[PDB]
Amino acid sequence: MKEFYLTVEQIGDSIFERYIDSNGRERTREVEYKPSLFAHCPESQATKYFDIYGKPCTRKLFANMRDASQWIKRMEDIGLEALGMDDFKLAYLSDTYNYEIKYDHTKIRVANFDIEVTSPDGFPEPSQAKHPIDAITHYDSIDDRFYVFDLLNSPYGNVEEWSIEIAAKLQEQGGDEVPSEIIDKIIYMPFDNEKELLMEYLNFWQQKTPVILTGWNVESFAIPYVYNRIKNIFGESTAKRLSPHRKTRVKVIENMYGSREIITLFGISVLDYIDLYKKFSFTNQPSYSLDYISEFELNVGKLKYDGPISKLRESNHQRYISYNIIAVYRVLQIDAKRQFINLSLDMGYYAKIQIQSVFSPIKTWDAIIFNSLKEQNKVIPQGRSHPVQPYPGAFVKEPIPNRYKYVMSFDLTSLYPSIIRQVNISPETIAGTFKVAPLHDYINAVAERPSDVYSCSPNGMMYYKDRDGVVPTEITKVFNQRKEHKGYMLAAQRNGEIIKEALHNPNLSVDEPLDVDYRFDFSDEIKEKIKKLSAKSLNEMLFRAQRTEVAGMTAQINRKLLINSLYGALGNVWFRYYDLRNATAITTFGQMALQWIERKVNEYLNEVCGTEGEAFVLYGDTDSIYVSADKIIDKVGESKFRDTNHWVDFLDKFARERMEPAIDRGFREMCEYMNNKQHLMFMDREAIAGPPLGSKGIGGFWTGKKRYALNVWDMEGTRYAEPKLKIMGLETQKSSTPKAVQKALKECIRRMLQEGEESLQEYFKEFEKEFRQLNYISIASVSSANNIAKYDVGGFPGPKCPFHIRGILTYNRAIKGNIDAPQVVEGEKVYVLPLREGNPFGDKCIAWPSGTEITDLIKDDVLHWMDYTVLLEKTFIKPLEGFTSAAKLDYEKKASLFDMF
DNA sequence: TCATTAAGCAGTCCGCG
DNA sequence: GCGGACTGCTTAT
Ligand SMILES: Nc1ncnc2c1ncn2[C@H]1C[C@H](O)[C@@H](COP(=O)(O)OP(=O)(O)OP(=O)(O)O)O1
Ligand SMILES: [Ca+2]
Ligand SMILES: [Ca+2]
Ligand SMILES: [Ca+2]
Ligand SMILES: [Ca+2]
Ligand SMILES: [Ca+2]
Ligand SMILES: [Ca+2]
Ligand SMILES: [Ca+2]
Repeated sequence: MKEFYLTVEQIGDSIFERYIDSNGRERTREVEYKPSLFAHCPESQATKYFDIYGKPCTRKLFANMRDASQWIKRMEDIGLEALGMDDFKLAYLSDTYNYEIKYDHTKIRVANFDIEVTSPDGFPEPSQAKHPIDAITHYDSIDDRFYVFDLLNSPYGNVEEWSIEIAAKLQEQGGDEVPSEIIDKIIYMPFDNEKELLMEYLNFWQQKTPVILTGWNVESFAIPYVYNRIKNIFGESTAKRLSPHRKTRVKVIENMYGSREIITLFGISVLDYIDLYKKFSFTNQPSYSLDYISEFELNVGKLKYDGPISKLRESNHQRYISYNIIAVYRVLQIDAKRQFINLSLDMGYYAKIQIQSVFSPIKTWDAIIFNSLKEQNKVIPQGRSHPVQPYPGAFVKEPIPNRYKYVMSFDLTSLYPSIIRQVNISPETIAGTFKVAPLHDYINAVAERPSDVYSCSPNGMMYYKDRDGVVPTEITKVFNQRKEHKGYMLAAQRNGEIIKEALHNPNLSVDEPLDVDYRFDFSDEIKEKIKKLSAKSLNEMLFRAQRTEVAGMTAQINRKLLINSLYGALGNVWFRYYDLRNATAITTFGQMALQWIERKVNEYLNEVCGTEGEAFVLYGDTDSIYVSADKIIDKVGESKFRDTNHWVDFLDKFARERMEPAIDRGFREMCEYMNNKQHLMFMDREAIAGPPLGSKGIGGFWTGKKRYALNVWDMEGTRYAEPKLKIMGLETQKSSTPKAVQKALKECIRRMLQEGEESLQEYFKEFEKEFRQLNYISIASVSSANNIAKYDVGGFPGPKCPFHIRGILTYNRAIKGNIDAPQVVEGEKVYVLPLREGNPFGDKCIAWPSGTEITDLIKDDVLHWMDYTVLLEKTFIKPLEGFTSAAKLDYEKKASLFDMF
């Protein structure tokens, strides 16, 4: 096989590399890598190295990396550009792996671990590590085994061995329901003292040294705790054995309002799964406890135990250990679904970076671009210092608040990366500037043509047309990869809808799910077989289809994220190719493009309907437009349609055969106007929305910018078995909104869009009557909790104290003295509830850590003093009044003349 | 929450005769 | 009460 790196580090004048050799063996080497950097040199000197602007460079070969680093400094002292890759390990990887890396994940040791620490006096601080580690579960991807290190003897209690037999039993038998598919994969090791446990763990670690190290909060808790505990017990040199190169560093993580300390293990790639989840999942969750995320992702039930976690080991050690094993497994189950490890390896090896650098699009793109240029013997510029400056973004149209019955939306494919490619926007393709007219003048095609030579953006920037810049070239490659995975995702989605239809008529038989690739549209034969399957098989197939769709979603949306972040990096001062001219050239071009096509679509439709000045485009945001289709439907007349699917077909056909060609013509004209390199403005029909045929549903509504709801029948070629609510920005979509209120508001919207005013009034009336029964957690608001200290004045709200912070302070007084009650953690999330006048807490609200039950001694008081009236008005009625006043509907029946009888 | 602009709403503080 | 100046937080893109 072709070799690939596993990890790479720089330690002084040495590169330390762990790699897979041509035989599949993991190896490690120390290499005295001699880096090269570059300086400009006279034109009259023969060279093969040129900077990105075509200026000649001389290569400087250094005896060692420290010499290269010192040279960079002296070049700053002289005031001359020191060119080339200054991150020497990236240069090492580029020299060592000078081909497209083909990796084999089955050779990469992925470790997933979790530790338990019994602590009576509150949260066990990883920097102190004053309490024994009493359980470690460490899953190894190469062995496919869960290694369980169990401490039987502690200052906090001596316990019996964990029993695998009881762990396997159902909870109804007194067991722990450890999933049977992992029972045989458990290797259990009990220890009668902590020192031998940790010593054996380190020997184990040495034998099976993680390459990828993951788990849940392992970077902030598990790793620093293990490291510091071993340090406290044995000394530093022993703790450093967690690094295969025996080097570690306490790294300070600086945010906006303070800092925390992580341990950097040289030669390990730490990908904390919480951090992967936050970056790649595209969710915002009310809580990030493993129980909460597990329930959300896998629909598995919460890990149930009596009493505090600090008493679980002594009271029920059996369950203590089993829950530790399950926690590690749940992360593996999340990854099996979401596939973020796979994604990280894909991206990491593509860019030729340390795998942990996938969190940084700036680092990722710096390495892609460097490797690309190096192939042509071109030399990257030195990174420079820049002040942070604001710059303009996307255009968002102000919509008229209203109901909108029939809506068809159109959308530009991967807009900003398409703009980069169309205009040819790159650091080295800048050709000059032109005198800019007001944007309006370009939108309306009255401004002078910017250039007859160069490719232009309406911000005044001109670009070369003779050859692609490195940014357009490299963005296209990832764009094309994305397209492939998006294809699989959509096929899987369309396949899901076929199964859902079939499920309406399941066959009474015993059979099996079909062995099929869900990434490809089902053949006619597969469709025929599906129509004969039982519910059991169909549901299994549905689960598999939806799993395939999720996998495709991960692959496509995060490739989209990486390419959009290249645009974003152009506006980040730390990016090597930071340039606000280029960042603004993209956004301004986008502003023109959207408003240009709004004008074109209006003109086209006014033409077909024989009108003038009618506004068909009701809304747009960045890259997409929403067109009122009422007049199109009215032109054939509703009574002419057989069913809903009939007008959806008609609108689908009108969009594809009439509107898309007109939209294309508009954009091709715009391309010529800006003299762009290549026409890449591809705007296709996105959504078809409207009420069910012959219903009183309103179909859709806008309340404002970034706030709307549509009843969608077809989305990007997926024809849904059941209409799907597309709701953007409204309270149903916000993590801050109580769970039960999201649900209620969503049902209110469903009724508005599908059934109409009367149905909405029925539901509202019932919700208002019953809501006081809802579980307190489900009706709690959620908020992140920053700067608690800032607003804490002697335990009371200081000036300008936010409502949620006030709640936390109330909570802190209620639990005062109690080290055992959960503390609210700065920067994490809290549930928030209002409190009625004259309550014992002495304030108008209380807040406690999210994803948790509030502590028992104050729970009964919270439940007794909860202000349901304020809760209802703030979270439910206020937003609903916003939806209904926009839609010109009443959520409560107005009095009529019929009330006389 | 270490990690690539537009614009909405909640809430504080305070003016608005 | 609302709405502007402002902080805080959270979405859409
Ligand atoms: N997370 C982000 N970071 C930077 N720019 C973004 C981000 N999300 C969106 N944008 C910008 C760049 C996008 O091209 C543009 C419109 O985004 P969006 O509507 O999500 O889809 P898209 O047009 O980029 O891709 P698609 O092909 O899926 O439509 O807005
Ligand atoms: Ca735990
Ligand atoms: Ca788009
Ligand atoms: Ca699209
Ligand atoms: Ca059937
Ligand atoms: Ca869009
Ligand atoms: Ca098209
Ligand atoms: Ca009480």
